[PDB]
Amino acid sequence: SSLAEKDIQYQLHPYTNARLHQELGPLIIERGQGIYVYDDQGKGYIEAMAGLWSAALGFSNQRLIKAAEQQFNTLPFYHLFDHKSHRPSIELAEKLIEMAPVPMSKVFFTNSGSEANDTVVKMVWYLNNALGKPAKKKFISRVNGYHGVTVASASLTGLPGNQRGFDLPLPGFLHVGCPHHYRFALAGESEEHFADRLAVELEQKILAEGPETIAAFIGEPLMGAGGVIVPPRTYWEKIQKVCRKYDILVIADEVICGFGRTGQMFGSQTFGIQPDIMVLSKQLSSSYQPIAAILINAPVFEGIADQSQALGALGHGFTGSGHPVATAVALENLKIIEEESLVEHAAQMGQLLRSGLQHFIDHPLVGEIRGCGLIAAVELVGDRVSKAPYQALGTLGRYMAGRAQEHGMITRAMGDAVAFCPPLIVNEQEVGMIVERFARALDDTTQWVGPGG
Amino acid sequence: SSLAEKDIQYQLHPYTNARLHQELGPLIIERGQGIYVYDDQGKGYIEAMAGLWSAALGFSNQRLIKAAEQQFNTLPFYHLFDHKSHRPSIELAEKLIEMAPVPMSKVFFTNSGSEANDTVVKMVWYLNNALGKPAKKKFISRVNGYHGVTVASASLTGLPGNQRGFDLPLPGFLHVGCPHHYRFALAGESEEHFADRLAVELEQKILAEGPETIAAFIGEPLMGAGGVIVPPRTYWEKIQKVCRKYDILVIADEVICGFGRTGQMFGSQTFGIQPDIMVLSKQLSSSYQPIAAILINAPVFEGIADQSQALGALGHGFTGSGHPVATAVALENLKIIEEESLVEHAAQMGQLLRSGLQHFIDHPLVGEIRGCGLIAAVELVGDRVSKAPYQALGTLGRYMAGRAQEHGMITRAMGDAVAFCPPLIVNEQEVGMIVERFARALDDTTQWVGP
Ligand SMILES: *Cc1c(COP(=O)(O)O)cnc(C)c1O
Ligand SMILES: *Cc1c(COP(=O)(O)O)cnc(C)c1O
Repeated sequence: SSLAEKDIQYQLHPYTNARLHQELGPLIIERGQGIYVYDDQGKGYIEAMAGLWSAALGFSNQRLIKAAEQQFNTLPFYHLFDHKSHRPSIELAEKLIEMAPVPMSKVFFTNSGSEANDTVVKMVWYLNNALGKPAKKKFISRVNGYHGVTVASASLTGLPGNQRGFDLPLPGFLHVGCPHHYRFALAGESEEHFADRLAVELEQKILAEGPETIAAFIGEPLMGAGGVIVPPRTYWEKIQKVCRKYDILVIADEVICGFGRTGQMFGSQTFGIQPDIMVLSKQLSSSYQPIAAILINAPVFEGIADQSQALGALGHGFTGSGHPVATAVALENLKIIEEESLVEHAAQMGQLLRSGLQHFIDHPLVGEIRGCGLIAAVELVGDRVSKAPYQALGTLGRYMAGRAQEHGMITRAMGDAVAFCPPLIVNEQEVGMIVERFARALDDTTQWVGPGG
Repeated sequence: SSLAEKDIQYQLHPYTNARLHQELGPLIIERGQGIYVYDDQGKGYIEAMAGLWSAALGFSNQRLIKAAEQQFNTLPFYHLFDHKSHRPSIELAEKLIEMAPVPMSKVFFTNSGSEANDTVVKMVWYLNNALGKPAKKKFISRVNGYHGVTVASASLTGLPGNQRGFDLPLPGFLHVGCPHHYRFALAGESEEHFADRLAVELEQKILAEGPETIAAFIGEPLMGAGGVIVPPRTYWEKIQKVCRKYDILVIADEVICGFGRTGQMFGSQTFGIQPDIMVLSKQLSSSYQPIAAILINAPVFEGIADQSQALGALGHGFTGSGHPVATAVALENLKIIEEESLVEHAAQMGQLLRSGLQHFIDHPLVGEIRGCGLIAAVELVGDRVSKAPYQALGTLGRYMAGRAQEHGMITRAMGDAVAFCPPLIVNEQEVGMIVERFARALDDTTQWVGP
């Protein structure tokens, strides 16, 4: 049996057509260094997605590898249950709280973003029970938001591909509009007026459901998996005013935006969000270890703490919560981002990326170029006036991602948008190569379509 | 300022009274080796729980540490999304399928047991939708079952401490009886007759709810966190007959029983279970890495595969699913358990543990001694005839666990029971020291409850 045949025989792949997988088999990645990964045929690819929006320090950071080794040789596993603790969880929790963009009280650790959002749902239910508000339990999120894949976090998620066939969302998980001007604004509507309508939609939803029943609003500062969607100017200001009016918690899902992706340390800084709760993962450890973190502010902690006393202990925890190797690696990761000034470097590299893409702004298949900091997307269309796809929605995106791979670059299609989320350590020449490989994929796609006109 | 002050300032602890934590602060564990961990004062403890039922190879296995290093220096992160793959996920998946106690088709990887059970819930809903059985969605689990802490997996969990204040269980998550003879059998009732009644209870629950609405039955072969509860003889045989009668999937939650804990490689082998789906974690990697695995049989895979084609792709996955470092470490872990014959060693050490504990069978505070393989529990009671607690359920267990810690042993209280789940590598004299530290804690507890 080849390694590819064993993969087909034995693995059910996430986010894969399992039948198509049996026909095509895997693309096997063997090794990585810097921004590059290599398949088992020796072909090199720029990982323009940093794997899953996540590998901040690239694929061969020796400081993270040595930090793991040092913690393995000290204490390779322990837990935080029943007052037990360990230095790496303590020092990471200190660093996260002290770097938070708003006053935060406590950190709770999980393995995944999905577990973290699932945990926030439980914590908000627990909190509102503690405060004697037992009706105050519904969550509001957005169409095309991504918050993970547990039964509860896939209910916060607003992407239909995460819900169809899974009987989701659960009751009590509500969705308001995707704040994407290009796709959902009225013809000739300003960003500010689009923001007004989205804030009216949220308030009308709160009033229709009964304000006393709405616990929390959750949003990525800018939406990652849903299309690299930058919210319209004044959106977050106007949404937060509605939330504060009805005593609704604001949860910033920073799993992608966290640690320098958007031009500042946090998306909450870039977009002027004052969240009660923040969720962090992915770049937290450059994904070298599975870890996520929840930051809760004083009011959330105090109500949870009170009830944990009344009921004996907080009845919640994962075996891996605060895992000493995962926390040790994340701690070293955050030190490197600070010591190497990678927030500012990412901002400078993002200006080069966006300038490079904008040479194609009048291309007949380029509908929108969006992003900020070191996250971007190009949304392709078959027709710029109607914004209609070429053939089925997703055709151009899939074709572009296929061509990008052939030209030695891994991007991700989100319908007809192709994403860019390179490692923060990407250098100026490397940004040049990412845009060159985009241009080659676009040329191939243009020849395949034949736009004429 | 001190590390303890920083912990109090910055960390919300799982499974902790947060207010008592602000007063007492943490017990900081600095380092581990073999079956031992050490606090920041240099005091050594036998980790009689292997951390969280999990550290099979103990706290200083150099082969796991080198396996991590080697994978880190090759490919420290990649994913399995959109047909991407990597060698350690492939070779671990191969090994898990080829070692499975019943024919299995595919492995799906997660970080946690909770994520894995949450994923099984979604897979069963997805499957029954694919098969055109949209009503076939309810799960049956058991009182005192532990299946993790997500909104959905805490609904499978049957421990009130996991549900009170969290508005759980969700609708469609049903519970039948805890198969604990000592607590739930009628006067003079045999194990076999207790099993008969539990099988009737399950069938009656299925008929009351409508069989066409029941998707799955999930059980730990023996219940870990809920009390180290060994099911009565013939339970699993009779429960499976009921499940097969109504076309209900049998899910074996092997997160604690997996990889030699119960005297054989799997709890499904020890208890004669033929599951459709198995869930594995904890000893999978000796918890050196967060990883869990779901094994699905051919019919579950075929229905999910068909739906994943109809819907374009399987719309499910964690960033960490099959993480190359976590999979490389788990693969090496399973090789060590096989190469070092730790299943047979654990069985031999478990006989010593259980015989050592059995000397306390006539102690006036010992209500029951239970276990199987290298997992055991001693349940304390304030009165052996009535089986009543002292003051309130949990009072004895809390005090016992605290005294065990003072005598250099970390155990875990499950109400008034203290658990034993030592690393598989524990030696004979180390089992003797576990029983001695238990005995010292029991003496302390006896004097504390007093005359
Ligand atoms: C990736 C992601 C998650 C889920 O994290 P996992 O570790 O994959 O479960 C949640 N929210 C956002 C915004 C994400 O991008
Ligand atoms: C520990 C455990 C789980 C949950 O695993 P986590 O990794 O802690 O989420 C599930 N089932 C059983 C039987 C367990 O013992």
